[PDB]
Amino acid sequence: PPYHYIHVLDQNSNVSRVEVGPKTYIRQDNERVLFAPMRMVTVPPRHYLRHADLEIRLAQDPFPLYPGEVLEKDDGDKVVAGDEWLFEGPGTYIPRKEVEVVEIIQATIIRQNQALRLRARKECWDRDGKERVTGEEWLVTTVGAYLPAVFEEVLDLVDAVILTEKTALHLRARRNFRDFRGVSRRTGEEW
Amino acid sequence: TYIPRKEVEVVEIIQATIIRQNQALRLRARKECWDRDGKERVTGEEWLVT
Amino acid sequence: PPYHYIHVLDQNSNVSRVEVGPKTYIRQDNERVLFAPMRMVTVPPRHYLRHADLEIRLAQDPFPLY
Repeated sequence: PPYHYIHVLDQNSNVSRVEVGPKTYIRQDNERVLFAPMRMVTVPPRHYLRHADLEIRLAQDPFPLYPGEVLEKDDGDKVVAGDEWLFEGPGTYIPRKEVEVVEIIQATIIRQNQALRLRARKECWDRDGKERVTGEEWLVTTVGAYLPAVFEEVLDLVDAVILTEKTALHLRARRNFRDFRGVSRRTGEEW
Repeated sequence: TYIPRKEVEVVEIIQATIIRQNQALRLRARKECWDRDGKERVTGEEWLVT
Repeated sequence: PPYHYIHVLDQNSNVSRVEVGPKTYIRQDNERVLFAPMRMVTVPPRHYLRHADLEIRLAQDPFPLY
């Protein structure tokens, strides 16, 4: 069982300690008790100088709050502080002192006659493995739910213009490129 | 009879849907899965069972 | 039969225990009794540190809450 604990301060030496309480305590006349018998910290399975820094305790056996400790809340490679990265699909996240859960990212559903418009929030590389400078925009065509990389700002879904033998689509080039059939387009060209 | 456990949640009760011969039932993949015929279905894809 | 139980605390050693009650209990003067005699748990057939975790018990012979 967990029982309780008490804090005992030596009025002579000023040293403070914790006494766990399945036992019955009898204090010396120089000792003072700072706290009445109170319960241990008891983290249930999968719940959601040691305190100069920060510590997160997971499913431990019942433990007392030692003097100088506080209940502040009810890697394979060298991650540099300020770096950002994306966590895996729905599951349980194990927290750390160095890592911040900045936001929760909802994947966007893309159907067959759609594409998703993305923008590089800072210089990055796309999922195809190509460079994207700041403010550059591009389209992703893979069907299903698309999960954007940390630096890919999602804008909107672009649906395909369905052609018929009674219609054609009139386009202008915003910049130079090679088009959907590989034809080289100059800026302000129309077809 | 379902016999309970500490690890497992009974989230919901699922009613089966009746399909007659000149009908089919329309389904959507709520996340990526495989159908009962054994074929992949990406998120938001829809199909018919007969 | 199930009878009942009582909870007995030693005021000296601070240990608490359970006494199941077809017996008459006569307490030693260091002991206190926390509860009047109350029924076992009695799960009927096919109804539908042991509690730091969680446990669900099926169709047991009558048992006290330790």
